Amino acid sequence: TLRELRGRIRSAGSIKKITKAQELIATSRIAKAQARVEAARPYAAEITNMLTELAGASALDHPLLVERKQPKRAGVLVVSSDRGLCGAYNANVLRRAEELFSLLRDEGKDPVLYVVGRKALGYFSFRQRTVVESWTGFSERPTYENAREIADTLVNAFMAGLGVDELHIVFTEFRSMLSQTAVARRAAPMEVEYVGEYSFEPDPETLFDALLPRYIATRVYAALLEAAASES
Amino acid sequence: LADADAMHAKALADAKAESEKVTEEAKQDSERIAAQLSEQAGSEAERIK
Amino acid sequence: AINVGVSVSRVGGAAQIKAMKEVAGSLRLDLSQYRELEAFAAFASDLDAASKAQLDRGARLVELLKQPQYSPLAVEEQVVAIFLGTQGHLDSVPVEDVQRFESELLEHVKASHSDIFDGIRETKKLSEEAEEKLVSVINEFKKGFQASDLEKESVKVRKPAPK
Amino acid sequence: AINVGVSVSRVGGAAQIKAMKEVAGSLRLDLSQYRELEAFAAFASDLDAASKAQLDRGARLVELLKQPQYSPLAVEEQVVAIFLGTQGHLD
Amino acid sequence: AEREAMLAKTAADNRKSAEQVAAAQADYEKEMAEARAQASALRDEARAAGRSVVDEK
Amino acid sequence: PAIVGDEHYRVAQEVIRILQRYKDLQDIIAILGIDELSEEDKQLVNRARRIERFLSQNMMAAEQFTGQPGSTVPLKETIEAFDKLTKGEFDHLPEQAFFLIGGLDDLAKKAESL
Amino acid sequence: PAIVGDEHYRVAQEVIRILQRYKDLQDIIAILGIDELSEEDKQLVNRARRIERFLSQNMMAAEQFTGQPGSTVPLKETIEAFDKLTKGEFDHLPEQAFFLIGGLDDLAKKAESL
Repeated sequence: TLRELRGRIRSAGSIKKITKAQELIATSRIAKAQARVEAARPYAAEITNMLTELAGASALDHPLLVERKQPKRAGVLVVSSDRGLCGAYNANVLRRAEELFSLLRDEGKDPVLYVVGRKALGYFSFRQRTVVESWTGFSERPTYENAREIADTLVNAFMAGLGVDELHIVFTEFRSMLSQTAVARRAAPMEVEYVGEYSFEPDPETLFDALLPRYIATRVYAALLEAAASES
Repeated sequence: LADADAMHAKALADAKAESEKVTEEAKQDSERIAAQLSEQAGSEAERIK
Repeated sequence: AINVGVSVSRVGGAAQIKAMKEVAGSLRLDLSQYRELEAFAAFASDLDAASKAQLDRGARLVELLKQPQYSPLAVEEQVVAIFLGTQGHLDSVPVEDVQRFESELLEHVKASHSDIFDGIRETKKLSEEAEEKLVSVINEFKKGFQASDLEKESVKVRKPAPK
Repeated sequence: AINVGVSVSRVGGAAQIKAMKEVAGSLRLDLSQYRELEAFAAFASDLDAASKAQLDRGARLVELLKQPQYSPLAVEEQVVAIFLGTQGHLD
Repeated sequence: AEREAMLAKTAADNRKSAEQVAAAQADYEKEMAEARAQASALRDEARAAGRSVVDEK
Repeated sequence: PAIVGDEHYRVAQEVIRILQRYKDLQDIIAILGIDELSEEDKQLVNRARRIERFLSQNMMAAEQFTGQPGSTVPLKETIEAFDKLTKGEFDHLPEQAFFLIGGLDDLAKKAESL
Repeated sequence: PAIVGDEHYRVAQEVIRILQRYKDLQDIIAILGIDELSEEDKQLVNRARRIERFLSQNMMAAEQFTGQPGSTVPLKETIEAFDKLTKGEFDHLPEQAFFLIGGLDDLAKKAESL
C-alpha cells in the first residue's frame, strides 16, 4: 500500500539521520577517549618504573605476587557498555569471557564474576551464572574514582583467601580506530619477570605493600579507558 | 542446637504428616478424574451409537 | 489468532451472561493495551514496576486465550477460565505452564467442586459465596500444581635470578 | 557486470566443454561466497588468515573475469585465463 | 584444654544450629516438592488411563 | 485564542506539539529503542504516552464496552489536567492510571488503586 | 495432530513459531544486524537461521545443476532433526554446515568437513 510505504520511507529517512548523527558523535568520542588514554599513559609508565625499582629492592613476599596453594576460584572482571548500539563490541567481550571460563573450568577453577557495564550485566542475568558485584554508570566516561573502587573490590576478594586464587580482566584493547579485539589479562597473581641490567623511605617492603594496590588500580583504569575508546 | 535439632525433627514429622495428607488428597482426585473420564467415555460411545 | 486491537464486538456486554460481564468486562482493552505496550517496550532495557506488572499479566492472558480446535468450553467453564486471568490468580504461574494450569484446574473444579459450575449455569452470576469458594479452590490447587520451577602481567626486577 | 547468484543458465553445463567444466566447476560458488564474505568483512576490523586468503583470491578472480569491449577471447584462451585464477597462480 | 573445648563446642554448635535450621527448611520443602511431583504424576497417570478408556470405548 | 481564550489555546497547541513529536519519534523508538534518545525527548515520550491515554474516556454510550458507568469532564477541569500533564506534573503516576479515566478526581482514585 | 500425530504437529509449530519470530525481527535485523537484539531474541535468531538453512535439501533433480548427488530423508528422521534443532542441540554448529544437506548423519559429516 502506498500509504504504508510512504510511512516506512519517512521512518527510515528519520533513522538514517539519527544513525548518521551518532556515527559522527562516535567519531568525536574516539578522539576524546584517545586523548584521555594518552593523558593517563605517562602515569602508568612511571608507576611501572617505580614498581620495578621497589620490586628490585623488595623480598617479593607480597600476596599479589604468589600463586595460591589451592586454585579454589578465579575472579573475572568483564568490561562492557551501558549505552547500546555498539554492534559486536559486547558480543566479542562476552565471547572472550566464555572462552576464558571454558579454560578456567578446564584447569579446575570456577570463575566468579565482577561486571562493568549494563549489557554484560543483562547477559549474565539471562545465563544463570551469578555476578558477585557490578558497576554500570560510567563505561563511556570512566573516571579514576570508579577504577579505584573496582580495584579495591578485586584485591579485597584476592586477599580474603569467600575469596579467589587468581583474578583476570576481559575487555577490548583499542589498537587502532580500524582494529580492536577483546583480550583477557590475568591481573593477579602477577608474574615476576627477571631481566638484565635508589634510597627508599621508610623501607622498600612498606612502599611495595602500599604501591601494588595502586598499580592494580592504574591497570584497571587503563583497561576501562581502552574499553571506552573501543566502545566508541 | 537443641532448638535447631528439635525444629529439624518437628519439620520432618510435619512434612511426612501433611505429605500423607497431600498423597491421600491426590489419590482421591485421581480416582475422581478416572471416574469423570469414564463418564466422558460413556457419552462418546453414546454419540457414536 | 484474534488480533485483539482491531477485532471488536459493538454489542459488547449485552451479548454476555452477567458472570462473564463481571470477569471479562474490559478484557479487550486490557489485551490491546498489552499489545501496544509489548510493541513499545520490546526494546526498552528496563521497565517501571507497573509496566512490568502489565507486560507480565498480558502474557498470562494471551496464554490463557490460546485454545486447541474441537475443544469447546461450556460458558460455565469459560467464566472460570477468564476469572483466573483477570483477578491475577495466574500472576504467580510461569507463562509457559499457564495452559496446563487452566486445563488441570478446570478438570479439578469439575471433579470436586461441580457446585461452582452448576451455580454459574443456573443463576448466570458469580455470587460472592461462589467467588469466595472458587478463590479457595484456586489457592488449594496452586499448592498441588507441579510447575516447571594468557599474557601475564610482570613486575620486572633489574637483578639476575637465584640458582 | 555479471551479478552471480541471480545470473544462471539452466540448460548450460551440459554443453560447456570438458576443460572449461574442470576449471570453472567451483568458480560460481567461489565468487558467490566471496561476495558475501566481502559484504561482511568490509565492516569488520580483522578476520582469520584462511578467510583473508579467500577474500584476496575472490578479489583477484573478479579482476580476472572483467575484460575490455570488443575483445572476445577464444575458448582455448578462456580456459587458460581461468586456470591462472582458480589454481591460485594469481595469489 | 576444657576452656578451649567450651569455645570449640560453642562455635561448632552455633555453626551446626544454623546448618540444622537450614536443613529443617530444606527437608520440609524437598518433601513437599516430592509430594507435589508424586501428586501431579498420579493425577496425570489418572488422566492418561482415562484417555485410554475413552478411546477404547 | 480570540474565541476559546489563550489558556485553552496554549494547552491545545502544547498537547498537539507533544503528540506530533511523539509520532515523529515512534519510528526511532520501534527500531533503535527508547534509551537511545535525549533526556528531553525521552521525557516528552513519557508525557506523550500519558497524554494519549488521558485523551481516552469512559463514555456513557460505552457502558457495554467497559462495564463502568460513563463520565463528563468539565472544560475548566480538562484544561487544568492537560496544562498539568504537558508541564510534567503527573510523570510520577503510572502510565495505566490515565487510561479510560473521567478527569482528575478519577485519575487520583485510579492511581491510588494501582 | 489428529492426522500427523502429536509429536510431528508439536515440532512443526515450534519451527513455524521460531521462523515467525525471526521474520518479525527482520525489520530490526536489516538495519542493526543480529547483536542489537535482546539475548532471548538473539538465542532464537541463531537457531532460526539454522532451521531456515536446514529446510534446504540436495534434491535428485539438483544433480544436473550442482553435480552433487541427491538425498532422501524419511519422516521419522525429519521430525527428530527439527525436534533437536528447536530444543537447541545444534546451536554450536556453523550456519554453513546446514545448507543443501539430507538428514542428521549428513549434517554431522558436513560439520566434520568444516
